[PDB]
This record gives sequence, structure tokens and C-alpha cells, in this order.
Amino acid sequence: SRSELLLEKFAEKIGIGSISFNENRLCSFAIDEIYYISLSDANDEYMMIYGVCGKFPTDNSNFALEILNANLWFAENGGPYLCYEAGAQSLLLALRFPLDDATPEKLENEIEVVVKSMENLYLVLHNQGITLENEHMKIEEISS
Amino acid sequence: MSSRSELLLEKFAEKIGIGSISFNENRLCSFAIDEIYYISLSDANDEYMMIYGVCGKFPTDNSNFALEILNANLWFAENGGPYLCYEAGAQSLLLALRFPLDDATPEKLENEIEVVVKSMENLYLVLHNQGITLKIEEISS
Repeated sequence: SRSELLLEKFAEKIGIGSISFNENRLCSFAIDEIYYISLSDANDEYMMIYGVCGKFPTDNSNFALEILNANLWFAENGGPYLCYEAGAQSLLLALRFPLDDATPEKLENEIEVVVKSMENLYLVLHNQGITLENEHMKIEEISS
Repeated sequence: MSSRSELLLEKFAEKIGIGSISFNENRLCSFAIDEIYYISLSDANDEYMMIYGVCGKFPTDNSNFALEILNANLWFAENGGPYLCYEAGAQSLLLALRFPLDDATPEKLENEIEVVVKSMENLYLVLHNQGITLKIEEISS
């Protein structure tokens, strides 16, 4: 109806297509925030975990400062360091991982710490409208 | 009258701010130059304390600077760990490190204060070896 016409006109404009309300008058969708993590075989005592947050706006100094300021918070609590990797010019959340007494479960938790930091970093940016460059919200329908 | 050597010493002295300088009987004249480091202990919460290395006033006009400091944090991130932070209030460049009270001892507080100092030392040296920048007095020879 006036809805189906919107549901569909929504599809044609959203990229994916052939969308319609099912039997129960529902039309479900899945969306996701994909988080990038990288493990670096740094040296022989430590391993480095990087939470790649996306390209950094290197033309906005006001941003670099609210990031640098956010470190106070990461300095008080847990600890991934907020950094800038010149090469790919990205925003990085860094956390060294000690190999001594290492364990996949410890590695699992340390990686979880970094992603929870990204969660928090993002929420704050999202709640301020900010959106890094390599950020993409992928949508697609599923069985309602 | 004085040799152009003594002359230079004097013009140097008067220009540097200190006054009345000359070469002693041995043709010597010594100075002491200080590189002060400001540390601040903070009674943050009741489970952790916070050691701050106040490095100076952060030039908030330079987009490039902020980025170089952020890139330096990669280094601190690999090593022990004082964080390179920015404090809006005083617009200062901070080197932050938390200190746990559980089993704390002045010895532990002394080591920690000393790591922040050494971090400020690696920082300033990398900053100065870049020409970047955010007290001399004569003494006995």
C-alpha cells in the first residue's frame, strides 16, 4: 500500500532490491559495523594488537586534539593507546601483548579489550555526527 | 681593555641575561644549564593515582604537530607506557601514567615518577632533534 510503495521505493534507493512485506507484514534487514583488528609479530617478547579505526582526517587539527585528549581516559582506565600511523594515515588503537605466559584465551581477551575501546571510540564520534573515512554501514534484507 | 675573546664572553653574557662574567686565572669560565621537568601527582580515584609529565603548552594552531605526537604514541604504546595526552584546561602536552595503590610503596612511586621523567626525556630529545620546541647561570671554574 502506501507503505509497500515506500518499502520498495526505499529498496530502489538503498541499492539492494526486490523488497516486500511478507505474510506477517514484516520485512527484516541486517546491518553491521565491521571492526578491523591486526596482529603484528612485533618483536620476540611482545606482539602488537592494532584496532584500525579508519583513515584520519589530517586536515582537521581540532580532531587530532580531541583524540589526543581522549587518551587521558585511556590512560586512566585500561589502555589501548590512541595513535596515528603515518603510512596509511589511519587512526590506530594500540595495545602490546606480552608473549611470556601468553595464551589464546589471553590473546582473545586482549583483542576484546581493543574492540571494546573501538566500540567506545566510535559511539562517541557517532553521537557527535563524526564519521571517519573508511566507515561503511552495509545493509541487506533477510528472512523476516 | 680586553682580548676579543674576553669581549665575546662579555657580549655573550650581557646578551644571555646574566651579568659580569670573565675567564678565571685558568682562562676558564663555566656555566650550568638546567633542563627542568615538571611532574604532578594526582589523587584521582581511591584505587589508582595519576602521574603527569607536564611537557609544556600545546601549540593548538599546528595540525601537523598534533599528528606527530599522535604518531609518537605508537612508540610509547610498544614500550612501558606513559600516554601522550592533551589537556584542554591548560592546553598542555601531558605524559600520563596511572599508579596503583594496591601494594604501593614510595619506592614504587619513585620508579614510576622516574619512568615518566625518562619518557619526557626521550620525547624532548626527539622533539629537539626535529628543531621543535614548546636556564643558564654562570658557576665556579
